[PDB]
Amino acid sequence: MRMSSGNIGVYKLDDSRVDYELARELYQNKNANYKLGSSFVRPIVNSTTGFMGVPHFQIEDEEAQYILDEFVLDNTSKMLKTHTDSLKQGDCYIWITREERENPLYPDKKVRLIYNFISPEEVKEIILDPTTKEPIAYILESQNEWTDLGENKRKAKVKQIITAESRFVEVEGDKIEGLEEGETPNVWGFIPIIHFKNEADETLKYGQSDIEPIEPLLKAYHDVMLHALKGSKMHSTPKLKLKLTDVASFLAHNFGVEDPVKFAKEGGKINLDGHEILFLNKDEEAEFVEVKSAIGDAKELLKLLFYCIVDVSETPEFIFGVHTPSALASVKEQMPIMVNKIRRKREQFTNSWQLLARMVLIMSKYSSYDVTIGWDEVNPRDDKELAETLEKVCCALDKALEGGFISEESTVNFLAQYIDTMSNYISDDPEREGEREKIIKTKML
Amino acid sequence: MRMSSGNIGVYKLDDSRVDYELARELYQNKNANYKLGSSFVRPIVNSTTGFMGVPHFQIEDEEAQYILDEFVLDNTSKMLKTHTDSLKQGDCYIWITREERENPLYPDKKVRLIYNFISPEEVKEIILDPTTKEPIAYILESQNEWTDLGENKRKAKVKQIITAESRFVEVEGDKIEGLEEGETPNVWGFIPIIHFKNEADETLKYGQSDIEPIEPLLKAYHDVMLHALKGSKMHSTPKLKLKLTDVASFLAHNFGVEDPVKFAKEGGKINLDGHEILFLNKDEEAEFVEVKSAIGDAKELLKLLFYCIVDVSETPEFIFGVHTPSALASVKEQMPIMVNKIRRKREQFTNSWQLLARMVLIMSKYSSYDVTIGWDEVNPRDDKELAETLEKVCCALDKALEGGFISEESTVNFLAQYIDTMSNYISDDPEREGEREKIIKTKML
Amino acid sequence: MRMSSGNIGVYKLDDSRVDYELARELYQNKNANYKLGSSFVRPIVNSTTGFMGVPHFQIEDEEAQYILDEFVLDNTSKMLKTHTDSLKQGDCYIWITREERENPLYPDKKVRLIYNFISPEEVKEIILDPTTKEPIAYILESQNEWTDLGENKRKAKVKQIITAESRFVEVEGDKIEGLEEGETPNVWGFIPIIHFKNEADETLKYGQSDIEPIEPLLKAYHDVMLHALKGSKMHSTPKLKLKLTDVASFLAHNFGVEDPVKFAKEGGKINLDGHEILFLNKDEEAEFVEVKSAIGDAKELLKLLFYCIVDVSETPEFIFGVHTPSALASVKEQMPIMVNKIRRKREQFTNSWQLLARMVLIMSKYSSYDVTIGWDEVNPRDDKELAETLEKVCCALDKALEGGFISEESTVNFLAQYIDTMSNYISDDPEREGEREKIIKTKML
Repeated sequence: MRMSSGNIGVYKLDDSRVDYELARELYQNKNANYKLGSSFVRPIVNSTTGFMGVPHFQIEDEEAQYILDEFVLDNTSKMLKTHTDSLKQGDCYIWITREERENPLYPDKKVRLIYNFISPEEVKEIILDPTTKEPIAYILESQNEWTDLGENKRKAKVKQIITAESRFVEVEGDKIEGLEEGETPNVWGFIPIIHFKNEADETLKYGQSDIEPIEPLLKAYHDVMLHALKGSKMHSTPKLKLKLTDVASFLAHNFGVEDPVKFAKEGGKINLDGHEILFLNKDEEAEFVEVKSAIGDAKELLKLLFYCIVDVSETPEFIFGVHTPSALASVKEQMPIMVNKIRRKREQFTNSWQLLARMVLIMSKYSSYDVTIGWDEVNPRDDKELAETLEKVCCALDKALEGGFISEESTVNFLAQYIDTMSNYISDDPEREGEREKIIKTKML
Repeated sequence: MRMSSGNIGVYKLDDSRVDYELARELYQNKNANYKLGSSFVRPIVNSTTGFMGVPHFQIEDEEAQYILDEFVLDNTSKMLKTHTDSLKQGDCYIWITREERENPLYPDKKVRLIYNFISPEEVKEIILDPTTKEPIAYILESQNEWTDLGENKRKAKVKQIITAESRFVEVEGDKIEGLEEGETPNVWGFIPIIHFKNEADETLKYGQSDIEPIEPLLKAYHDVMLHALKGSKMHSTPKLKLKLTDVASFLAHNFGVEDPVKFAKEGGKINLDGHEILFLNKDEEAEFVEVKSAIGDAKELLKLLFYCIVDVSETPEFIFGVHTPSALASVKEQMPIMVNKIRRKREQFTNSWQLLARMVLIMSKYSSYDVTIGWDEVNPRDDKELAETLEKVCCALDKALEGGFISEESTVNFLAQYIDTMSNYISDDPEREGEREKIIKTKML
Repeated sequence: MRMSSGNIGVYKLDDSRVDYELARELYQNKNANYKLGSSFVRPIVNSTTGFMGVPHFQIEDEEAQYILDEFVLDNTSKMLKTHTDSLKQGDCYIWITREERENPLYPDKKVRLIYNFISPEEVKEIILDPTTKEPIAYILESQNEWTDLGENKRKAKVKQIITAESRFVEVEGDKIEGLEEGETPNVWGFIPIIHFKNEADETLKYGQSDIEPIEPLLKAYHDVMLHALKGSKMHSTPKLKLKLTDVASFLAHNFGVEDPVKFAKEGGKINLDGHEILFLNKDEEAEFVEVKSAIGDAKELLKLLFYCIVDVSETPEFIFGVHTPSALASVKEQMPIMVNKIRRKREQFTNSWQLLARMVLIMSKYSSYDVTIGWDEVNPRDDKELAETLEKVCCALDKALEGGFISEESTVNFLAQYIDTMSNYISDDPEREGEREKIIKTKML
């Protein structure tokens, strides 16, 4: 809508959070007020997070790339889980810690970068630089209830403030050996936490869940379905009427209900085999009192709300093909819609992944610290087509030799693209196979 | 309609703003009066912004191209977010700032060009040169509420006037460490803010959201859906009538409702398991009071309004294919319509992107400062077809040699086009992969 | 939904377990309250676990690879069972033990690594290091009833505490010959148990079954189906009414029912052959009391709940194609959806499988201990296409020789990929055939 320019309030950065426990309940169909409605939450988030792969960290520096692919081999599953958490809760917080602890289970890995999650409820607040809006400190708070290695219970409410300069930790309860109370210095002058903000907005401090736009539609869908189910249970099965001359005599003779008022008050239930025959007097009657449709129109409302839901999430329509079996004829035809949605969604997190790559590189000199990110194929390109392009270009090359020597550069670039597209396996997340094949080839030589 | 030439008012540049809070509410389905109606807001904006990629800044100067692609690698996500904000709110303001601050997180990147957004509510007014209508100053006003690195709450209503000559900032509230009050000179004699005007018009000072044309249709759709839902809830389930001879005695015997009037006042509710059998006297009757259709005709109205909505947005119809599953047969057949829409939409912002490219080049000698903009493929070209064209031209060339040596120039031009279309990855936004491949090839040499 | 930042509770790691007995009951359709509803539990879990294969443990070291593939040959079935148990119960616990015991059944295999399952009910609790959340001890408790090699019955409630440094076991009941009570040292300083956490979450101590999101839908489906069946049995068959002038005389003449009241008390049942002819007086009437549809609308509700169930499980729709026979036209068209689901699901367990590979390597010097994991093809690649790509690359190579010698490295990489994809058999789980073929070739030489 339009309005006069001089009748607008002052900007303020909203800090309202997503109801994280409610979001996890809806993702698990646990909330009592969305049990029927929240069915659609799982397929939307799962399809969106599964189609978008994990970042393929690329950098020209050899050692930086080796560190990056080691880290990817360590934490690809956790990166995918980070995508899923950002999609579901709207904001997932990631913390990297350097561990020098020596245990027998890792004889060779003396130094390990632990990819640690932080639940969004743990972070009570984040302190931002007002001019840059960069987070300068994190307010973490958690009640660690745990049992001693014997049979003794331990409760410990730990709060800790992490800053770029130092980390401050205190505990209110039973002692925990792992945590050393008070300030401890930060080995680097940056905060080791990375904020993954889903659907980030310049007017919102935090992210926001993909369940939020669909949530009222889920509520309406749940209400319609529950009312429909109650109406069906009440009235779907037909109700037999008998216009008996004397109800009490009939009840006493047939069903042995000597005292019908007590039978009703007690809640007694007549038993019938189903095979019945009615011998009635001239005046009595027997009919079925039944409904054309107990539901009425609720299926049409549910279809409308389903269309609204799949529109709101802009989920491509083969995901919900049970409602519309026509969509199953060609998923490949609808693949561009998925590709578009994944294009839009990946850019939200690619900056955070760049920051994480830069941080892990810093925490382990290098000529560069800016990491470009590749991605998995949403709909794969045929290797046969790529090889056809390669052969066709190469045969096109070696003719009209006045072009220059850049033909070799372009050819090796296309060869690198082909090798990258062939090494990575499409139905396996990430590019663990590329690094593994490279390492095995290096060993065999 | 027609009108006589002498009965027209005088032109006045309208300055009404888009109701930005309402726009963000509709895009998130939050407004109470558009909950059901605003389901279509997300798919329209999301599809439109996703299909249109990010500008591909091209320029003949080597250093300018390097600076441009470095900045693209930095802020491609923010460029796409700028597109989304312009489509949603109708106007998103972009501010570039040069940060010399040294921090450990950027050891090699000492100097940074921060791509800072400004919420459209923050800019209270823009001062325009009346003869050129070029913005000569921005009136920025923002309430920055924040908390101390300890516990203290902080509130600060900072407003600042940015001009080509200098920047002025003053704060009414708690001190903010990053901001120096008073005038500060502008290192360059132009305003570092860029205005992205969605659907710009000669008679409008600001842009206008794509939600504005559809908004009344959203209101009508919401009203129809809500009234339909209420009618269904009231009357979809059938109502059982019992024409009893004595209602009070029946209630007392069956449901134990001694005082039925008080049972009505209290809101009591009879319980039925669903399996009921009716024993009635000769005179009494039982029937179901049922509706042919509680909705009536509202689905037809919803279809008409949906057609109006998709027509107004000129959205290609595979986006809303759940309503029309036949559209899913061939998205490729409808792709020219998306190509048309994106062709129309990109030109709105391409001049602003040219200005931004010029500005970032100026803020970091070059032989040229006019940057041309490429774009992502709306529907990609098949690389096999491009290779076929290349080989076919090459074999066509080297014969009938009277043409001249310009064949070599055309051949290298076609080779450059092929390298550009092959290096760029279709389902990854922007051209980060092209620059990354170029840099990796240069490093490998 | 939204909430203010200051009105959120404190994080607490929930420790609720999946009702494992109920989970196994639903998976076997045994629970009385889910008999009709739980029909969908088996196909979901079975399809999901069958499509995801078993990990293909890959590593550069020759000795490590030999140990890994020997163990795979030993326990591929148990690995698949681990996947199934994790999917069904939400958590299955795996314990590796080294058995030196000599028996005639294994003459050559003196040393064995027993892949021992632990039921999730046996582990009463797991002790976690609070700072790392790494499990530091397991509380195993199990009642072991057994009979003597003669006749005697033997009951024994054994519980045992496993830790990184040692194992403790005590038995309350009859002596078990195999178990030495008291502490026994741990040959390695890590806990030999591995936890497979299905659908792991940062806020949950344990995993969570795939039946949990669908379970209330199963309950509703069961209720609707059962009520429909009861209504049909009561009222599907028509009830013959006879408006006789004197019912008692009619019964006495026709059916010889002298005392109809006692005939009602006794539960007697008239017998009719079906071929009847009615001779009635002028005033008497005979009709059938028949329902239009005893089910009413319950099929529509069942369709809606089935759509909700398959949506919640995100199961590709060919699995339930009896409900939607159109889906059977092209399973290959829907295969990308299965590929997506398996891509998402494999990453949940791949880190645990990496840990297991590392552990078995440690329990039997090696240059590396980080094992990368391949996987079975969800939809296989056509070997003809792979051979076409190989030949096309090879013919493309050996031309334009300025590229370098890296073409040979890429060629042998592609040859290794082809050998891997050809040696492995698609419809046989795992890669036993690859190792068997390698060993047979080595023997033949």
